[PDB]
Amino acid sequence: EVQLVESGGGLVQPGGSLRLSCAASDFYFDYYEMSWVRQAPGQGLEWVSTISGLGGATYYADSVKGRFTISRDNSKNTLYLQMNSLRAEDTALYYCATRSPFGDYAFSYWGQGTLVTVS
Amino acid sequence: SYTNSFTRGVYYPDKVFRSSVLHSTQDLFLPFFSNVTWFHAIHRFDNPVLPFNDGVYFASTEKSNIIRGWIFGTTLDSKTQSLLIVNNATNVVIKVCEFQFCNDPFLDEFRVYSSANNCTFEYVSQPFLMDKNLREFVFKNIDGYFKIYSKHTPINLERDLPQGFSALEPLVDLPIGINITRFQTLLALHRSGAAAYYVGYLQPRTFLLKYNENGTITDAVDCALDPLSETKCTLKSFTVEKGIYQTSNFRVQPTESIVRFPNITNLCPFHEVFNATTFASVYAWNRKRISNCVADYSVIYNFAPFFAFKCYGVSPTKLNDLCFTNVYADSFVIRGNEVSQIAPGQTGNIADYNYKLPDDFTGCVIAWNSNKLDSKPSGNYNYLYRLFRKSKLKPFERDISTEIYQAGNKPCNGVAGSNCYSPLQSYGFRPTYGVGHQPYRVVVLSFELLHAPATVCGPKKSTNLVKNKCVNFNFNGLTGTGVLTESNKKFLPFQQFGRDIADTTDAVRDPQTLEILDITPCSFGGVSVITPGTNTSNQVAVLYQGVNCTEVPVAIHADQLTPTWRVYSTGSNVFQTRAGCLIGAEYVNNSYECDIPIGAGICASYQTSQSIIAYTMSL
Repeated sequence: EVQLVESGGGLVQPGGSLRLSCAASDFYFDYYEMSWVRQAPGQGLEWVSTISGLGGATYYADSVKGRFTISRDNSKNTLYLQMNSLRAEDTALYYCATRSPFGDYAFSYWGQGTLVTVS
Repeated sequence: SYTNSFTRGVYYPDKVFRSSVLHSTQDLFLPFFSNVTWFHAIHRFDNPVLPFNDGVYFASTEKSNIIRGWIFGTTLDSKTQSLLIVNNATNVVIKVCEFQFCNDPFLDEFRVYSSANNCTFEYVSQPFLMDKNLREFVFKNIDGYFKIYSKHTPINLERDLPQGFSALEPLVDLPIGINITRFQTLLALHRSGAAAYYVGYLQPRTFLLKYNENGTITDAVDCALDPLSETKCTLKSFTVEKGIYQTSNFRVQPTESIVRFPNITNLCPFHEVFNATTFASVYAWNRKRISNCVADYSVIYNFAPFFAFKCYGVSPTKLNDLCFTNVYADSFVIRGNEVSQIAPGQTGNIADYNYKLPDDFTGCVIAWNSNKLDSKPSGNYNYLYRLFRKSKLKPFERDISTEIYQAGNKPCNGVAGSNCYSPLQSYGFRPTYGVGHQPYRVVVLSFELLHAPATVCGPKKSTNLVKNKCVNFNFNGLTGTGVLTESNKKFLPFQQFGRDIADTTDAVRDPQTLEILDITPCSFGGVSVITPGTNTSNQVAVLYQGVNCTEVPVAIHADQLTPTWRVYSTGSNVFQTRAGCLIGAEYVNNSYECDIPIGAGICASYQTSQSIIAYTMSL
């Protein structure tokens, strides 16, 4: 019923790591999964990783296997993302989306997203 | 010799009784107006053994029982079984045994084979397979049953192939299935005569068979002929009206079906949460998350079926095909009164202060009575349930807070006295109880299907990856039809911006090996068919929306098609329009009233002999 504001990723340099935060105002569903969606200029948008809402098992993509990490905090209902080894393919706009595990693949909450440029 | 098959070879696909219906099947058939081999005979032979590809349409117009059966086999040299059929005077044998068929395939009294050592199943069928008259037979092996058809029809005077439909009545299904790649016609001779037979090859093509009230076939369409045939196989009718219609991808007619569903073979331990020693209580349900498994639900219902097997969201059966990403198994035990309150939308005692299902839930809940094992002389006191609370629990929540519920003005400090009680209650399972008090163990299975590589899939078999060919793909539930090409895309896109209402899949990922495969349409381009009505004539026109009269041969892949379509998809009196390229008409330079709208104001009809014409809108 509300939106998910994002912050964090601004301008970075090749080699490093920056925290990405995703807050929530009136979101209380403890089973809706939350995921990250990257969109690079040119081609379409891709999927980074997701957290299972029913449990605590995280699922990453193929390129972000051993370099990304996600965390969910139900105390203040926030999502943290830490991305390491940002060489050349981490120049995109990231969105913090949330959808229901039981339903269609389309998300249910579109965030504003933040642009991260590795240069 | 080459001839033309005038719409003959349409048999009954299945054995299910159908009447006054129009069934669209996708089995092996003989295409209409195809090239059949008219092999003659002189008296030792005239042609070698013919290759058996998918099926054989055998036709014969001779008499006196010259063609006295058939012979099958792969190499015919001590390798596999050979299907031999020979029609005797009254009887016929279908002995499928190891035969050394030499270069002398003569009958007249057995000289076709040399010897026989290992003889498989043999048939002693009494009704002979012999009976001018056209003897139509359709031989096709479907890996387990060698379907043989027949249709004895008196031929006309001084003709070879009649001009008329005649469906072949089915016969018994012979148990066969050994590899067969060649076919030869067996002949006989009185004294060591002449004969001639037509042979055709079957291909996988759709067919719209019409069954009347009596249970017979009168007309059919190959769905691979001129665009009128495609229009016939997309409206499910035989009387196309006077108007421009659309069609589907019936041109390339895919022949293979790729599945490639699973990746592992280890069975899932579903027999670990349904037969546990002591199930969890209501206030603390032991949720078990399972991934990297095989979704074999056959062991669930074949486990002494329980009560109230209500599967929401998905169908109760046909669950061994749809694959998910994770399975969450919750298990607990409640009373018999509220075994139905655990459901999406229900409200009660265990649906407010206990485990509650969400509004949208694609899992299945199943409960079973336990009045024989979860029963004590004085009742089981281990199981507990929450009944005195104040905060409505959200879906998929667990509250193990055993603190004393505060209900009075003064702090109770754990005394649980006046106006203050405990949230837990020990409801005993006494044996002498009604149906509303029996202990029922309930297990809920939540199926999570996220945008992640699916792990626990069904027991479906694994096919072979055949690319660069129009096939029907069912990789991981995405049932579609197209050409699989090796693309150069980094990661599989996730189209969720405009919700993709009127959209289709563009690329997929093989579950076995990580390879992004692009899906292209086998034949498309907005192919519209202009029909003036089957009652008027049988001349149609084609329109390709998105070409310039030169990219049309490469858009529909006009390389392996019927010779009756290359006359409507080539440079034969084309006309370029603002919507596409109309092929099959002659643009006049006069003014008339508007007619069937082809596109962008262009109106067309059928008149003068009379032919399909086209003219711009006369304002």
